[PDB]
Amino acid sequence: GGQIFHKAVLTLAGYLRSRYIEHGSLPVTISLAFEQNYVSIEGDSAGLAELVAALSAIGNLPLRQDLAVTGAVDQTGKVLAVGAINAKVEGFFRVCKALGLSGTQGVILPEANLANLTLRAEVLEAVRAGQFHIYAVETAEQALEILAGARMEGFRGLQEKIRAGLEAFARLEEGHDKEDRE
Amino acid sequence: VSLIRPGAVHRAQGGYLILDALSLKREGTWEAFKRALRNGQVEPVTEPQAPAGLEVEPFPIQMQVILVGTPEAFEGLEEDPAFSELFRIRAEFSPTLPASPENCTALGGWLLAQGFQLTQGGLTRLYDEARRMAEQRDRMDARLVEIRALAEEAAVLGGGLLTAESVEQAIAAREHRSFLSEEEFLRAVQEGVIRLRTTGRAVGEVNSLVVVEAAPYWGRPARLTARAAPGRDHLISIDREAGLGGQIFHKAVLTLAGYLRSRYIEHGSLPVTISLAFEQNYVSIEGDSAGLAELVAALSAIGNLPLRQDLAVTGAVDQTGKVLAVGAINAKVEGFFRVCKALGLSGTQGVILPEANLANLTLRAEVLEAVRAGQFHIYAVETAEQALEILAGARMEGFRGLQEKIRAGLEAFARLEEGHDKEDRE
Amino acid sequence: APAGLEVEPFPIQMQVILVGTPEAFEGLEEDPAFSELFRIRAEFSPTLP
Amino acid sequence: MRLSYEALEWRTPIENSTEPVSLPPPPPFFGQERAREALELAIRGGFHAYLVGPPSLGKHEALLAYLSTQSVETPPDLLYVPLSERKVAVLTLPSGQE
Amino acid sequence: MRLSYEALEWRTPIENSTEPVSLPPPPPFFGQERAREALELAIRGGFHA
Repeated sequence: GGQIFHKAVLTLAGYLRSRYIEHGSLPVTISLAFEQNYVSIEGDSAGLAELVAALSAIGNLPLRQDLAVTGAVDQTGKVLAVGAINAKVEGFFRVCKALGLSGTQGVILPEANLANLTLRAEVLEAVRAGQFHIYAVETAEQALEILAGARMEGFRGLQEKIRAGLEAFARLEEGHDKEDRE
Repeated sequence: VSLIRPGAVHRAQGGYLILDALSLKREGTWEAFKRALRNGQVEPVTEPQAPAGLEVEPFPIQMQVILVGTPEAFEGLEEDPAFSELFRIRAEFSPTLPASPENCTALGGWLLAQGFQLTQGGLTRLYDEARRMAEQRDRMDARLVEIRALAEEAAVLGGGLLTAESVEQAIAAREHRSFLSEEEFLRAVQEGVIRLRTTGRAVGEVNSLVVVEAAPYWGRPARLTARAAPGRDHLISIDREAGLGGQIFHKAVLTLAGYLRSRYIEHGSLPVTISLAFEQNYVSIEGDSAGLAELVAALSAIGNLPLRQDLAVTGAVDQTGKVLAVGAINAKVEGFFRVCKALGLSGTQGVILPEANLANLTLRAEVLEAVRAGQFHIYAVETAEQALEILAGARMEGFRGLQEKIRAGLEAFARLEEGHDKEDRE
Repeated sequence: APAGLEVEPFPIQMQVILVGTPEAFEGLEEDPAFSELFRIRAEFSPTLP
Repeated sequence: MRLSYEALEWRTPIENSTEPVSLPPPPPFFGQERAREALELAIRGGFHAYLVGPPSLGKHEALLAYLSTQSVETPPDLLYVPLSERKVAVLTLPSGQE
Repeated sequence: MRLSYEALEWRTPIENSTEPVSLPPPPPFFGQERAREALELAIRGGFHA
């Protein structure tokens, strides 16, 4: 874990603690893991990815695996710029092309990195052909909406599902306490 | 006999020998010189490959050694008691002189003796820049060679004459030649890479002012976000817990935690967890200048108070709740002014700084002109409550006050925690 | 060498222009005599518009 | 409180920036009475002193300028005289006799 | 938002890739006016840059 990478995790913890307050301390323990990594993570670029993964785990939201997610995020919940955006976008494009492009794969990246998107010729051709998409977001809510494919606002929304999952976990904890007492 | 080449102790016999203690310590000659002074005698050094040399009588030492050097070279040299035994008189140079018309005249005479062509305006500008370097309104920097270097640069740009315009040009060129980092930072801010808001209001966000330690003269804002959540009394410094925290900076966070714990007592431990983050910083924070900014951000997060993003906030604060002085205040104020000007001055941007730094506010010409025109404001505060009042634009006292809103937010968070406990039990 | 020549020191009538990456200079400017001698800093922007 | 421009105007005003100045040279260690007094004490007592201070204060040059104005008694002429082809000793003579 | 190809097309368009160019040499320190001005000041003043 990078020295900066520690800050990203704490920032996500703060955002989740302050954003979802219908109980006391957040009633959920989220374990975040880069599977099969076996090497240090240094940047905070994982902040958006970790945030959307944690939100999906809380709300049982099936995120699209078509889309890669990059971008730092502050505890306000707003996606911040990251470095080496071209490298990450083109690496995910390489992986998608190796496994076969399905016309829906893409990358979710901050709007602050629009000026830093100087993509290769092949990635641009794929985007023009519609075989690859680039999504620019400014808040983590937009990224979660794009991934889970639903709006947070309104009934059956992503925010309502997250609140319901939080209520379920809080009920599990308070029930543990309740039979513990009696 | 004619092959004895005289040295410093021979040429300085009966007079004074001025030596550099950094040079004495660097070349290992210190111990030999110390023995020579104590003996009172020394022989010229002979190459050890000579067969026998001459039976030369040691030369008497009838001089007065005056070692000159920075204090570091001397506390790195006076640990040996033989030093304080031999060099007992300490002639210490004050880094600053009292800024007075007599000292301005003395500086003018010194520069004239150095060979410069001074005008009254040019000398006045050089004296003002000396006070600038001293970072105090009533003290001028005693580093005369730095002033001489600036005078040389002004002479080159002024055609040999030190007019006020030439000195101003020299200072501007000095700033511009080391402005690349600030230019890149401003370009990033304008591009949106480093998200900074200098307009509107935000809850729990404040424009703290930091100093780039890579070159400890460029200040730049770094927006600070505080998020309040019910539960543990912990005041989490996201910056410090993730490294990126000065040894002094940890004191500021603990001091804020103590002030918040002791100030708001209507429940037990403070029912809120505040997470403070210098976001998009990615570098160590060393000073406690963030104390006022962190405190006002935390108070706004607790009370849901939308702070003005127009105003940057700098200043340390003790757990009594009083704003203390900070260093490099000019750098921070001018850096925030630079950022505001890059994004376009709106006539309401400004900086909140301690009253204790009034004597340290030697602002640039452009910042002063903006302040006079009303396009930039400087707010001097002595308590964190004053800073919060200025930011949130409301008074602590009275109904619908800032303090009442903070108390209501604390009640709400405590109610959330106790309801969690209540549904935990039943 | 036994004694060499009693050579007069050669005057320095030049302008030294030290060129290097910033790391080599913050690793070199910590000595105050450097900033006393080399006072003009010609810094190269890593990118052009 | 909102600081006015007058409360922030720190620069000493200029009125004639085109008038050349003619000022007498200041005494050595001007504004540095502590160091000057310490050096005076070291000179009277023949002690070994040491000058300390932040770098670039001009300590080395002001020291030389101050010492040049001083006047010590005529130092005796010290010279090396060979007592033999192998032994050379130090000889002290009145000034101007060597 | 889904970025279109136009919003991502950063490359400056080519229209005649077979036409040789004939351009005058640029001034030294082109795009580096800071370094050039610093060197000019050092040259006028005889400073060590």
